[PDB]
Amino acid sequence: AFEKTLTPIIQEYFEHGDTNEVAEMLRDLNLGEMKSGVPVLAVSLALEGKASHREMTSKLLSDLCGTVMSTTDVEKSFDKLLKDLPELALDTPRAPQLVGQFIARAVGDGILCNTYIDSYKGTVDCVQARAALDKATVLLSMSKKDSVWGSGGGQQSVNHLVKEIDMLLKEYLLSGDISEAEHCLKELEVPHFHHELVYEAIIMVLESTGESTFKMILDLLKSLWKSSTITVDQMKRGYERIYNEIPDINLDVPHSYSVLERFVEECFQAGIISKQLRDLCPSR
Amino acid sequence: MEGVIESNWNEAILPCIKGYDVIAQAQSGTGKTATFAISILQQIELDLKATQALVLAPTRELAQQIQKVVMALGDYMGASCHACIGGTNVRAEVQKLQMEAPHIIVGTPGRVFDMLNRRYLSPKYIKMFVLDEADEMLSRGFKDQIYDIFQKLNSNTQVVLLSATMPSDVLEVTKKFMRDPIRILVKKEELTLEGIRQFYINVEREEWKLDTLCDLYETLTITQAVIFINTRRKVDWLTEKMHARDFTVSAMHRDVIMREFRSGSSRVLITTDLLARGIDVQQVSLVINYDLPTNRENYIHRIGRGGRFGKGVAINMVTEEDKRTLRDIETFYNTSIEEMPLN
Amino acid sequence: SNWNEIVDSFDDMNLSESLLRGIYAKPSAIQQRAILPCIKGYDVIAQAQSGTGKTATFAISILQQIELDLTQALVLAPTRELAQQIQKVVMALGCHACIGGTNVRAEVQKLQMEAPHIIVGTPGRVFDMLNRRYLSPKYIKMFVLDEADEMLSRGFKDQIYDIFQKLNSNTQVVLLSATMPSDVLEVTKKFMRDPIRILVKKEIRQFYINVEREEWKLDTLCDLYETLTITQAVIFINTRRKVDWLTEKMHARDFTVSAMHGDMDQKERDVIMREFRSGSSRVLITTDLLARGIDVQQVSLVINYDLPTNRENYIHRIGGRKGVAINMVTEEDKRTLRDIETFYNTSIEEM
Repeated sequence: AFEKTLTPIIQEYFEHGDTNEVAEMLRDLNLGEMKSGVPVLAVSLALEGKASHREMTSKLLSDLCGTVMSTTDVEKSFDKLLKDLPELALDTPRAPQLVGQFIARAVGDGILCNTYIDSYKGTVDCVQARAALDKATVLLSMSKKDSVWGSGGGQQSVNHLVKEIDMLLKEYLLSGDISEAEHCLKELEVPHFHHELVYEAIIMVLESTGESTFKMILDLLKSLWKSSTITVDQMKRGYERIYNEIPDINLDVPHSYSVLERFVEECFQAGIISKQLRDLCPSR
Repeated sequence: MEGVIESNWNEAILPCIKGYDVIAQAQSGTGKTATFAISILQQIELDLKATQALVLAPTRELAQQIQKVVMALGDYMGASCHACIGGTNVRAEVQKLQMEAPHIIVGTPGRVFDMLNRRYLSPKYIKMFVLDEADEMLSRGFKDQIYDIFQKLNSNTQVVLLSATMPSDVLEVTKKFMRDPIRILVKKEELTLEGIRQFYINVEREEWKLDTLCDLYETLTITQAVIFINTRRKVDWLTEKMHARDFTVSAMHRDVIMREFRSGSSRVLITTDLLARGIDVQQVSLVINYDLPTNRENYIHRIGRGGRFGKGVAINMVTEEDKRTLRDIETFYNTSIEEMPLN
Repeated sequence: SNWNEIVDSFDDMNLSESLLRGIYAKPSAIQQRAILPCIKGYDVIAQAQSGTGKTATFAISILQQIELDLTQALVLAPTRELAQQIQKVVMALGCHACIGGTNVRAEVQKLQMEAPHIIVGTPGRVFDMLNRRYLSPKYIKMFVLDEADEMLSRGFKDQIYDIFQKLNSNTQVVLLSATMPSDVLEVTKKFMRDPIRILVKKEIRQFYINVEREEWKLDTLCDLYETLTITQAVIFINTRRKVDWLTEKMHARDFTVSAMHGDMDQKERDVIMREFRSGSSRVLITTDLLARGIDVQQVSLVINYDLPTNRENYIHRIGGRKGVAINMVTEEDKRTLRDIETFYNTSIEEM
């Protein structure tokens, strides 16, 4: 019933994001011995969710540490965490690697003192604990940035998300790597904003010279379509946005109405939008 | 030529695919569905005290849910189902598994593989193998482990694979494991904002919130509405400030006493996102967002409707703080939220 | 070309101080033939390839002839992309680029009350904004036509004519373009009186090894490190996550290394360049993306860990001249590399 007490508190935090509400709740509970319990739970839960949660958890720990518990408490928790890796790694295959990133972040944030890792020197006969530690080590050396986790999540600003979605697309045009793009799209964790993806990828073709961008963006969308990575709805609202904004796009791109139409046709042709949607495309 | 069995949304009476491997495209959370449960239940020999189906899920939590729902339906038949969870009570878990070989085991590939691979649980009578949300499972790395489990199963085992997206690593599992499968598309409505009117109220600051709410109860003479707050301490404060103004109001916090409240007799309900996960929120015409979610994706889980399944009205209360957010939510969804007039 | 008189020196056009602050953060190209010509207020017309040089030339003039007490300059570019780079480059010596994103009502709300400083955009957008009187044709004594050939073939004719018939006769008019078809000539005619015609036109060992497994790539890269052992080299990989991956894999293997990704903003981005010139950061790992700002000059070695998927990018990677280029290929990459040796009659030899 201490996991029953604490799990809701932490899961809710995951929804709202406000570590103060978590702090208070804990103060109002008076744990003492079991303070070091909390960071064990939280990390466990975060290991079974997405990066965004893992980010939120590092942050919760930074804040909780000072104000509701000590680095002494923190250090115990990670000791526990590494004790557990073998079991954790059964529900979270990359658990060693991931705990290594929490560790690395927790040094970084001084909730783990600067000799935590070397305190493990010539000790482990646990292969997975040592892998956790190596990762943290390596990570820590080469950060002599901003986040080991991503920066996706519905907790980010449309601005930030726009910058990523842009990154992502600019990147694909040089990579050619559809899979790398699917991945980046997933890490944003923002499936009701996928219409931006579609939107910005079409605008890229509109403003582009030659046949390349054309071909590449059409390949991208076809693949995303074929796997359902992007939903029909989200593809729809994507086009509908261009449809509606093609006057203004046309300011910067005189030929815009021309490619738009040529492009939209090749979509219908490759099976990825309906007739309804293809027929609703502005003519000149 | 390539066949499909197509199905429209969600809504034992159920069909029962014996024998055929099945590739099902379905959205996440069908494993929690009464339909999922029956699919498997009705194929268990209740008098073989052995494990007859194996369900893999991408996380312990999803696994418990699947088991919860199966058991809700399974105690009638006398069907047993365990979700492998690990934890402080492993030893008892593992003792149960052995001693009572439950009919249906559900868990992550890693744990299930581990249980198989040290004999706590036998492949002998597993006639059915389901990979719930295969795309999530591949993404978290569970693949070597799915392979390893598959290898232990009888060649006649039915393989069923359910996934929302169908990337090529998921098709590889398909090609590799399955014989002549039946593909099934299951469509459900996307949540949408279309068919919900969205208005805001530019209250100044939190203090002001409580009043602006009760006026609304008057004005709109509301019989039945869902009110959203970002925390449960706040969900409770507010339900008190509410018998101190007397309103027929019930805050959300037992499956039977809660299903009864799902429609008391057109009532009023206060929740967080996490707790309204336990409630069918789109039967209600009016949703009001006392706090506005700090996670933008939570916005449409609060007010979104079924494309025809569901049409409603949603009210947001902002601040100088929160103005910036509500516009972000508006940009996010490509939608309009207008300011609320008297008219 | 009628004006061949050049100004090679540091400081002949007795430039002001609000100028040598940016040149710091040897002007030789089209940029010495036109160095002074405009700084008074003359109409010029240059035939030049747009590298970072051409688009630096006039950028200077505009800021020299300013008055920080009053928009007064108008620059047109063939695309919104080229318009922003200009804007950065320009602001990078002390001017507002024109977006028409879903963010326009805040954008222009920004531009009514106190905004007009200097302006650059596409002909189409800028016009719309002059019309809607969002932009004021008032005291704007400078008119730059960047990449006219391109502007024209993009169908910007009308808009360019219309935008002038909106401005005073006094205005300085500078046109730049790599080529001069009849439509480009025509505009010099109808826009300028007595122009300065310039022209600066016409303006490295390459190997490949053969790793058979793509995992062998990290390995043949730590072979080369022993055998390169320079205190400088740039490594081009194709994706942010691969950049990070390989950076880790290096530390893993006790080689010091520098990582230029892409969510590293311009603040600490340039942190390396200055120290990279020193020979301090041994090796620099980057995508040819945030080659946005890079110096492939003092770089005697370039490794294409991934082949560029676009020829024209291949040239933006490799970079007086003195450097080498090593390309790693896999048994499924090989099909399509001999394809680069078709737009290039310059060879790439076995290792």
